[PDB]
Amino acid sequence: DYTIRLSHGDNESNPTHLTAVKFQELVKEYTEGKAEVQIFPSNSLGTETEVAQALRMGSIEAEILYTGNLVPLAPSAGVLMLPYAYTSTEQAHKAMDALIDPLNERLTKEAGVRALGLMEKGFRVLTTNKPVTTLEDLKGLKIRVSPNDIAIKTFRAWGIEPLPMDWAEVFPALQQRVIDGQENPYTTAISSRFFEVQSDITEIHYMMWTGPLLISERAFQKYPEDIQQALLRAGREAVDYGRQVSAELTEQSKAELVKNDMTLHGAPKDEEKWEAAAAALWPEFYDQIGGEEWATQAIEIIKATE
Repeated sequence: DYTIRLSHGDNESNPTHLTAVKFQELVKEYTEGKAEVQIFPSNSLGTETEVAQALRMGSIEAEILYTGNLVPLAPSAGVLMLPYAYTSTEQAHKAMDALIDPLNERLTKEAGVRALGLMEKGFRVLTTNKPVTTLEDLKGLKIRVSPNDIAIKTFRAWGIEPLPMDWAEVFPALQQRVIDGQENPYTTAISSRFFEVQSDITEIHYMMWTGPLLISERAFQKYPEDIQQALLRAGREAVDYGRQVSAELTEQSKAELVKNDMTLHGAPKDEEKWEAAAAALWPEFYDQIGGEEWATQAIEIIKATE
């Protein structure tokens, strides 16, 4: 009856894909069979941003993508990236799910997309070749960030100029000992084998990997309310499920990094200092994330849930 092409940029063992499959099987269920989802993983249909454009005009019906690749089309989505907005996944879940509706009011006007669910795949934790348990421990460290304003300004707010570098340079830079550490999820430190070149991990909470499960707003509207309400449900559940898949993969990654001789210090002893420094930056991001009216509303909602 109806066919949903769903794009994403990861391989099939990723919680992203697993999330996709759940959405697939769940869609088949609530529409009895009137709707089928086909998954196109691993960037088969293009880049995450290109594909986002495909959704605008209806070419491709769905995708899971990193919030950062959506922002260029839909700035309002950038409120999902405010530094230190959440300190835990559970808290984050609650705050985002409160954002979805009003956020969707802006996603549709800006990019002809609607979020069926907001995914997250863990915090960008700090790795180092020495323990960092307080702000002062950051001093003198060369930490690479990806070339974005939020990462760059946050680390600066914390007393060090981070090194904006390309992903591909990060490992070699570590191995050659020409930088001191970096920040990514626990999963990356495993996949990238960062334990061969790093000794410590501190669980800062300035950033998570977030990404909407988007439906095209055209494809969505074309559908009979029977189809719509089913996709709305399958999506929230596929994400709740994927969120849980990620958590598990994270506990597993952790237990393994430790088996590979890394020390996991949990949060910073003086975390409220990191949070404070990061949170004061917020008004400096309003313009790149949809404007002060939306940013502040977004902030109002997030904090209320907290």
